[PDB]
Amino acid sequence: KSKAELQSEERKRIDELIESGKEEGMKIDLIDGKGRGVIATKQFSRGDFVVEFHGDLIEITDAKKREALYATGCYMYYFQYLSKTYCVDATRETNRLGRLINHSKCGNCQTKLHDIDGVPHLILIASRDIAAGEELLYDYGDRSKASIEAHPWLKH
Amino acid sequence: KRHRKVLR
Ligand SMILES: Nc1ncnc2c1ncn2[C@@H]1O[C@H](CSCC[C@H](N)C(=O)O)[C@@H](O)[C@H]1O
Repeated sequence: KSKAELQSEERKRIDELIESGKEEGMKIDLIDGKGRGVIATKQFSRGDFVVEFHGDLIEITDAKKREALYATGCYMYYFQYLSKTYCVDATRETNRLGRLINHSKCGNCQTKLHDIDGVPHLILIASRDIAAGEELLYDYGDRSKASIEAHPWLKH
Repeated sequence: KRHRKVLR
């Protein structure tokens, strides 16, 4: 297969996983010092789709409004797309697992923007093989002095 | 009191 053919196939796998919302190979656990986390129940291989960070897709004005009212945990994921700020707001309690995944700067998932015909989705891709029983972790990416003073776990 | 997540 060519690079394009491999990319096409991966896109098709991802699109179909976004659509099904299929969230296999993961479960909730209580992890010391973190509250809930999500742990692998099967091995994931480097590059596998893991899960969508799924919630309410919103623009910046609404995201500010909502965060003024929340300030309730932190389940808001900001990103840039076509020169504008969006947010995936996962505050509302659902059975979706991406929202329960905890933070590490040296985790095992990497968030990627995935476009489907003009609608942006935030997806987690395994950045290395992930062992059964290990906690899923990605970088939340807030390095601000204000946040880290209050939440030193952001530093690690 | 709060932090966010930011795609990087
Ligand atoms: N590495 C870490 N250390 C301590 N707490 C963490 C953490 N990563 C995430 N968290 C916690 O998880 C929150 C983001 S929401 C992720 C799921 C959360 N643990 C829950 O039980 O609902 C953070 O605000 C913080 O409370």
